[PDB]
Amino acid sequence: MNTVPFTSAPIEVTIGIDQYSFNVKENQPFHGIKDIPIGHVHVIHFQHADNSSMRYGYWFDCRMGNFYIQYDPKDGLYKMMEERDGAKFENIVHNFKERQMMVSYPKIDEDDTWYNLTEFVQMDKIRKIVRKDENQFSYVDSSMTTVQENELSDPAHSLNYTVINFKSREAIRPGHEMEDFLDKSYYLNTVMLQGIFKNSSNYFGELQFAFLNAMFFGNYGSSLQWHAMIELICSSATVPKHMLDKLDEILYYQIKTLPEQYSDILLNERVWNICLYSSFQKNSLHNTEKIMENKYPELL
Amino acid sequence: GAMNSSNYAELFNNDIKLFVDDTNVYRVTVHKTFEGNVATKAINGCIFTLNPKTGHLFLKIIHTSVWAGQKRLSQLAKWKTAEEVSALVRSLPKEEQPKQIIVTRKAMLDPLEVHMLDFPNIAIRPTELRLPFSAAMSIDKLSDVVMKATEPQMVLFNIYDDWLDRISSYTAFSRLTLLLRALKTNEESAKMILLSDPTITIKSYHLWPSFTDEQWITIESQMRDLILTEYGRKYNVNISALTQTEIKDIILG
Ligand SMILES: COC(=O)CN(C(=O)c1ccsc1)C(C)C
Ligand SMILES: COC(=O)CN(C(=O)c1ccsc1)C(C)C
Repeated sequence: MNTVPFTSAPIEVTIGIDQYSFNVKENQPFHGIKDIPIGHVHVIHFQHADNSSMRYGYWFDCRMGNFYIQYDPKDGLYKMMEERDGAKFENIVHNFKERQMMVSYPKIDEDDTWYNLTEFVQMDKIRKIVRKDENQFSYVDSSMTTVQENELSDPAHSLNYTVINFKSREAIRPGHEMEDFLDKSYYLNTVMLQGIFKNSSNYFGELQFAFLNAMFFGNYGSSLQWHAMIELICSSATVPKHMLDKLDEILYYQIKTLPEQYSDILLNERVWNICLYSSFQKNSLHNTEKIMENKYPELL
Repeated sequence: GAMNSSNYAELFNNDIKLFVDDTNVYRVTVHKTFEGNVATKAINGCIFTLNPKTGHLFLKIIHTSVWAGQKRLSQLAKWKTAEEVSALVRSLPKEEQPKQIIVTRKAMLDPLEVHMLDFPNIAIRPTELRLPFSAAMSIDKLSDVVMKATEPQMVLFNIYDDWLDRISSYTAFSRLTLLLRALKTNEESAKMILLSDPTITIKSYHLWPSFTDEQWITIESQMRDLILTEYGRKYNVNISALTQTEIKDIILG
């Protein structure tokens, strides 16, 4: 288990770590988070008490370095940093643990939620979507736009998700206009899976990362990408069986984790009704249809 | 965006545009089978593609062989329309290609957009006027060429005959809509109005009779009365009580 120490907490803030969150008061003696499970990506996120417009955070993997958080009073945010002095870092962490100044990552042993939400998400792929090569961790916030959003404005601060556009030359073969528009299997299997993502694991990883950025940051472009990647599969008549069964599991845990009170802003009625009741895959997502009908029967 | 009454003059500006109507592409007769079931039999159709400024009518005849062995024909017909319109655009010199294509039915938007992806600068737009282009098959010469076709074929007509020598395209488009609306509402009566004087004929190279300016005024009045007379019959309305403002609103829209 690894640790992300904090130098201090000079401003009152709600701190998120993966699906968990807790409130820190102004100048409270808070010095970080311990017992973070090794083997998964993680996200540590922030929403300032005095300005809820500040929602931002960092994706990281403790296997890639020793990371800490320090508040910057000039830029007004909690910043992730890497410590290259390993003995220094271990010395800091041990003092903070001995003084019990850290919250414990509060995972229940039965609970596979975080694994289920991040199964296909890799830090190397995160760092290609979020371009800032001098750091081993990745900053995301509520306001960052996607490459696609910017086509329709600072390039260095964009989310470089894979552009999906159903009415584009990439999606439609000349001579197969009706076929390719009504059955997107070509675009899914040849253009996206074989051509761009190379395999379904990379596709699912981007889909899972888009959902998590939508839910943890209220990022609108991420929500668009998540729905587009779902609709592309559901609108394809020919999808590998293992992919449909895995998609059903992925979506089930995403719908299960979504806060019931944010459902009105994170779920697109048209996409979900199309996917569950009209698409080629309307009868292939049994677990997702069941949780959706029992949890959010209004949206449908 | 969508084309409505707030911009009628855009129709007749110098930006090339075409209306596309697909209502006569897929045409059927419904009949009983020997076993007492119901079946359809397709008959030849057409795509109605019209330049409203010049009167050019590019009439693509849809022969029943295009439906052979195909499923979901009402859906296919929209994509076949879009395929044929795209092929027409590609067949035209650059300087004759439209800058906009206005579809009369919103279900044509996605099929046409997808077929026109190679032409990103050609706007595909819907419209809010209820235009009677379905009545194109009530024009005897167009119906004849469609029904006689034995294979796919494109035919050209000026739907305005020689009217633009004497009137503007706005008035010509207005005259065409009143004529077609009359033919759609009461085809028998409209044709009686148009053809009841033997001394006024249709030139071999025209679609409509060779009326003088004053005769067109009379014809147009008779078409309005027909539309008003059918309105009264349909809705059990006494048309005598109607004011001129009321009559204009009924015919318009
Ligand atoms: C039939 O021959 C033509 O040239 C067609 N005409 C047109 O107005 C026209 C021109 C381009 S598309 C339609 C007239 C009837 C001469
Ligand atoms: C050029 O403008 C027009 O043609 C406007 N209209 C008419 O004049 C008209 C309507 C029914 S009979 C005649 C239609 C709304 C199109």
